[PDB]
Amino acid sequence: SAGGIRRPIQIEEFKTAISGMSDMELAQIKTEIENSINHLQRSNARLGKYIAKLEGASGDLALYKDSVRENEIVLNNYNERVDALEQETVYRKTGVDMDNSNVDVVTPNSIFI
Amino acid sequence: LCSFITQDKMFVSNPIRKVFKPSQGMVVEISNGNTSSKTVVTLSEPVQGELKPTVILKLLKENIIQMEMIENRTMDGKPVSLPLLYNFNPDNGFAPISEVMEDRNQRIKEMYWKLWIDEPFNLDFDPR
Amino acid sequence: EKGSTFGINLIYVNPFMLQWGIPLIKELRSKGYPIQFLTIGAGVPSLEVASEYIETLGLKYLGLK
Repeated sequence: SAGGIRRPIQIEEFKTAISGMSDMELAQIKTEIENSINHLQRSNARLGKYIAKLEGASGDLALYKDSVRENEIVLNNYNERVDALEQETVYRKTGVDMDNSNVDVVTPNSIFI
Repeated sequence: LCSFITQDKMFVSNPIRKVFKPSQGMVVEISNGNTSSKTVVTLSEPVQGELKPTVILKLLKENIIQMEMIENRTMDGKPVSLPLLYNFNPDNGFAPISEVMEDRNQRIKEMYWKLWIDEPFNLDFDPR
Repeated sequence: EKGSTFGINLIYVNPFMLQWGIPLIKELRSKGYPIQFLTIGAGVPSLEVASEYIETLGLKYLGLK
């Protein structure tokens, strides 16, 4: 699918495209993005080790730092795209009177005549 | 071999290829094959047991491809020709062949008149 | 001019454009509008996506960037 393609996509164009799709297509995209999230989080775990190993000891440290900084920009797009999946999902679970006040029967005309 | 042709602007499939799609029975004769300007290729199919010519694809004037297309099952024995006309322009090398759309329907009605109506051919009468 | 051709550039990172654009080509191609090729820009689609683009759209070549 064109949604969740391992690279960051603009949200407003996703927020429209998500509307005109089938429910099984949204579940396929939702599965695909979560796999993309686990791919970056296991990537950031590996980048986290190479930070903590060299932080224990400044060339070839800033290059690890903007690599994990860049992954947070792409990951910020993923959970924003997952947030649009949640909002599209929740839109599809909505779609005696003795006073002569009423009838003035003191008068001969009021009865029915 | 040119996959599609041009109908005025649009790209409809090449009908010359569609007609010459090979099946059992059809027989193609080529005459003057080594000289472009006068070459004549001729399809023949079985028609009522015996073998009759059906399509004559050849050159008219310098840049008009005529697909003379023949029905032999007629009213009076006289076989009837449908002159399909096609502009050959060799500059636009991608799609050289463009169909002549000018008076196209009226050539088609001519043939179908001769198959159905016995009257003199005249189309200029009010439908009302 | 009669017989002239041109192509389309669709941006892959804009999925909305893909959601209306791709079926628009197939519609226009089925009626036989003089479209020669499609270029997908700003990214490369996967095998299964490309596969749909090649087989279904009656194009002649594909632009990838």
